[PDB]
Amino acid sequence: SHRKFERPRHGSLGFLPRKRCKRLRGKIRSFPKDDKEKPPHFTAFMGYKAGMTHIVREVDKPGSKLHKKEIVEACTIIECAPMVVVGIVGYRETPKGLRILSTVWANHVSDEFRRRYYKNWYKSEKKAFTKSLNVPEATKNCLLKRIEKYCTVLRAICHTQPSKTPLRMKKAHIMEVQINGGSMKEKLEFVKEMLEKNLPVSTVFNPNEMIDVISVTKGHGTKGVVSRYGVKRLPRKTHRGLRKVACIGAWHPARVQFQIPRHGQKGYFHRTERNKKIYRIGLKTDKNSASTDADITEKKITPMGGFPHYGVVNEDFLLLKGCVAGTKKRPITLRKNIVPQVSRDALAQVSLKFIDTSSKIGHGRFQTSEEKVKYYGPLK
Amino acid sequence: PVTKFITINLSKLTHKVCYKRKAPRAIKEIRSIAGKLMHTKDVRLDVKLNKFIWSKGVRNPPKRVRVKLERKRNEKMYTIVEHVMVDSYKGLVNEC
RNA sequence: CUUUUUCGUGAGCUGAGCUGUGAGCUAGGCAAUAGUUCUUUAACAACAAAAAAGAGCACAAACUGUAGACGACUUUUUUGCCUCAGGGUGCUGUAAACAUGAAAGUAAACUUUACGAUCUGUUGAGGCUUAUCCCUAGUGGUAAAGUGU
RNA sequence: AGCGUACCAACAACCGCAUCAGGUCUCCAAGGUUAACAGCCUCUGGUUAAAUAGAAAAAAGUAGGUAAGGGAAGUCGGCAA
RNA sequence: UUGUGUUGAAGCGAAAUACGUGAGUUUUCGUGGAACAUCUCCCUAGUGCAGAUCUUGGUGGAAGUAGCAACUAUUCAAAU
RNA sequence: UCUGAUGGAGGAUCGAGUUGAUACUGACGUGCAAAUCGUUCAUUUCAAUCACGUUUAGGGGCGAAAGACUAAUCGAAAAG
Repeated sequence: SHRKFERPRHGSLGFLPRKRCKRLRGKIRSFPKDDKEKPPHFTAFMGYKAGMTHIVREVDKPGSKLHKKEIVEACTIIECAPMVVVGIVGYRETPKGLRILSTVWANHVSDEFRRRYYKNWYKSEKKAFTKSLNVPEATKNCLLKRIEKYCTVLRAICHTQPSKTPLRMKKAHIMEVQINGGSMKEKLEFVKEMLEKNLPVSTVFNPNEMIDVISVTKGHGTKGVVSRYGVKRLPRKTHRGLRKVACIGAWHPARVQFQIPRHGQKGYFHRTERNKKIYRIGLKTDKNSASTDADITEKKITPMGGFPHYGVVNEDFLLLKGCVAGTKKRPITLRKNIVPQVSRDALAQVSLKFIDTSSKIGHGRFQTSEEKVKYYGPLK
Repeated sequence: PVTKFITINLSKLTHKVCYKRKAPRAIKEIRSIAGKLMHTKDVRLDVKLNKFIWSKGVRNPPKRVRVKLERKRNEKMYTIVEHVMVDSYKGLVNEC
């Protein structure tokens, strides 16, 4: 018979199966729709989750209970050393999907890039990409001309530089970033002129911009149904334990449905969150990356004692409003919004008032080590 | 056939284990560490070193120990581990 | 197959001559035979032998812990990594020792000497801090080289 | 004079089909704290043995702990704590 | 009644250009190592199994699985 | 009559042990166990508890009474 009291199901069926992700790297399922009018431009970037802090900003929301008052907001730091563009891949549409026409490489690729092709680089002869790169320029131009003539989707192979990060990993994360913009004539030259040079984050993204984040969530091994799906605990008197679903299906159908929550893997899931606002794009060069015009102090984004479980951010970074899936050191792929947003939050120009760099280990009271030593005075 | 004076941080080795296993786990970790360091399967811990490790009961072994590993010729190579009584553990590193 | 020849294409030669190939022209003679059929052994692809010509990785191991019931997964293997140490960052809360130092009071000598919870100074000291914190070409080390193709 | 006189008395020597967490009568009875032959720690005496070990350490189980704010709204019932 | 056996009987395993429609019969090879048949006719019975939660014995999948969980706890070195 | 001591009565009280077995309707339920384990609980000067010896034997016994118990067997034991 019917349920005495209805209530919504537990968990979303749209994230099934809750299995382990294939890869640690976030994979873009789809890029934003191509707009012919806009000039050619990159669409995605890669960084690493360094940690998070909080900032103070002045709200400019009229008719809100906050408005003129200053607000503390949590923000994630994603270290983004410049990516290196190394390849061009052209796609053409077929009734069977997108088909690669060919990929064209640059004349030189980093050892960091070549490491990604090896499982045992240290014992290898490192012979990858050694004799396919000295191909004559005539064939290169022929391949680009055929891509121009036939292809309709262009992507640039680009890779990260983990040597510029505190990561133990040495092999680069490589991925293709789709170029959206003018015709293929313009797309090809836009990528060719950047076929070897570094790609900084500032080229891809602007401050105060909404972006999507693609990353693999934090893993938790196998978890019970109570933690995995949020089912209600059974009463204390239950004979064979209470941390389980009581009825896992009616008599008929004489099967267990796939919609029934069960124990299994929790975390390490691929996720694509939308609408994370970039609060600041901090640069490697400047010494006031974490300073605001209302603070005028000389400090960088890394909190005293370093980002816990990550290290020091010595490169470009972006301060992302809110949280992002994944642990520290997790590679986060930032993607341009699928459709540009004209909402008030999307178009808002945030004015950062203060960025906290106190120790994230324990409860830090100081913003800088100099401030700490000045406060305590001389010691033994 | 070499002698090495090294310090073991037993805190990070027994950090996870339970009360009843802290001292035996410390002993097992010293044996394993000496074996790995000297590339010998035959590792003998001195009785005095065992006494020192157990000196505070099974609950908490010392956080750090200074040990002296020595290789001896008589499958054939083996190592002997001895306790080194030190006043302080600060500023001293691995010696050969 | 032989003769007369005509027209197109390949090798080699210098738009061009020759050889071969394909089709044809004139003339000549030259073969088929297994007893009435038992599928008309006729295709395609592959393989073996013999001749002629041209032509690296992965696992394991040690490490890691962004992972984990076990597999699996993320890493590193000599600008790295592990280790200890130093520094940072924190947590706790001021260590042991000494002090004709204090201390509610007490007793014992011809004014000092004994006992004293506790307190003070040296002492924001001492201890701990990755094992899943941060920095350091700082110390020592980084092992046998097995398996599959 | 004759008979008994070893040993276990349970922890594996008894009865429970067994080298079974069960059952099975009596006497001796230290120190500290304390009302106390209680509990907890200790000396003499005994032991460090239990039908297994090592490693890892997730779900789940079982035996426990602790939980902000509320305080029986839970439940047949304040069951359990 | 009239036969077969140490030049290998009964039994057993696999079989057969075998016979029968079929219960079966008959043969071969191997193993076996001491008895066997009579269909010439008849006499006799404790005479024919797939089952009975059948009886006795043997053996499986489950499965290298459940499990080897009370009694706080073991460690170093040596001898045999 | 009132007050303070003394005194040490009671099928008096709390409470270990002993004797039991309220609850968790806990564990276990292919158990350590054909009734156990843990916590909780009842009981301790008396109608108290224990041992050995001894009596009562089956349409009988024995029962502060539950159709209880009478050798894992009881609205008629067990053996033939």
